[PDB]
Amino acid sequence: ENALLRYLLDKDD
Amino acid sequence: TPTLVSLLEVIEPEVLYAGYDSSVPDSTWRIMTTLNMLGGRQMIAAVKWAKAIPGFRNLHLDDQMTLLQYSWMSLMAFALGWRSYRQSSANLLCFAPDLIINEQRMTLPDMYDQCKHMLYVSSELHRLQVSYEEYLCMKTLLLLSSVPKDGLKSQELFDEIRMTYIKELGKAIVKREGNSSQNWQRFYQLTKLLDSMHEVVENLLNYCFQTFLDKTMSIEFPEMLAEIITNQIPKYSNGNIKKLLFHQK
Ligand SMILES: C[C@]12C=CC(=O)C=C1CC[C@@H]1[C@@H]2[C@@H](O)C[C@@]2(C)[C@H]1C[C@H]1O[C@@H](C3CCCCC3)O[C@]12C(=O)CO
Repeated sequence: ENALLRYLLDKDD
Repeated sequence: TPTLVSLLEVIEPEVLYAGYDSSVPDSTWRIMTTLNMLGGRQMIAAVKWAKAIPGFRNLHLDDQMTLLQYSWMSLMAFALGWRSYRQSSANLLCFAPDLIINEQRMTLPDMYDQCKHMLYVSSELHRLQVSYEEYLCMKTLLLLSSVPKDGLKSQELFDEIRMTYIKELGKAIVKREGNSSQNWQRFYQLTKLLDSMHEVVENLLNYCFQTFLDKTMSIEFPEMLAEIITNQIPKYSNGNIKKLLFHQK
């Protein structure tokens, strides 16, 4: 799944 | 227009503190747990770092995830080697300014065997007198050191990005102002150290995976690390990893 890494890559900063 | 090496320098994360209380006695368990917590925070900073490396964000989002998940231990152990090289020169493992594996900590049971693969990294950086510009190029190349056996979605662009940073490493070496023969030798030496990081990492991941999987050890990992570890363990099992080498075996 890798939800957290995906989010850190998708978010701004 | 700024140089590419100056762009890599300006995005270098700030050194993080472990939050380790020196007034409380040491234990290997306490140190391992604190380091996993530190490692999680360093990996959050590594994501922010990678996103700012020129070219990285142009790769398919799945490739960005793949590269960070393959290379995470190589990046941590390499930056650890650099901090240990700059701080001690003696040398000790300088995980954070408040958490150094000093001589008293080295007396903990089997501590030298637990530290030697990481101490090798700093020892080599010291021996080769690696510069800050060489280091910045080398660490970026470690993010690009492994790919899936079938390759990435943006394989052509990845190969172009990778060649760009190999050439950047070349530029950093030329600044040491040796002759063409000394430049070739230095390029061989630095790229051999890069290849040796795959072997350092296999040792570190053997330890990391054992402590993550054995729940009877009561060794906690933060969510950032637990997610990467959970993702990587099947990939090592099914041989879905191509370790890129500068020098064939
Ligand atoms: C990522 C890590 C954290 C911060 C840092 O700066 C560098 C790293 C790279 C090596 C990373 C480190 C931490 O997680 C802790 C790890 C994951 C370690 C490799 C394993 O080695 C043991 C040793 C390290 C020497 C002191 C005693 C414990 O700790 C690890 C472990 O398995 C614990 O469960």
